[PDB]
Amino acid sequence: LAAALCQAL
Amino acid sequence: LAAALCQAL
Repeated sequence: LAAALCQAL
Repeated sequence: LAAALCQAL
């Protein structure tokens, strides 16, 4: 789930 | 600890 944020940014 | 993730998202 943490990777979701990386994608967004 | 779970809350760290909640904040991240």
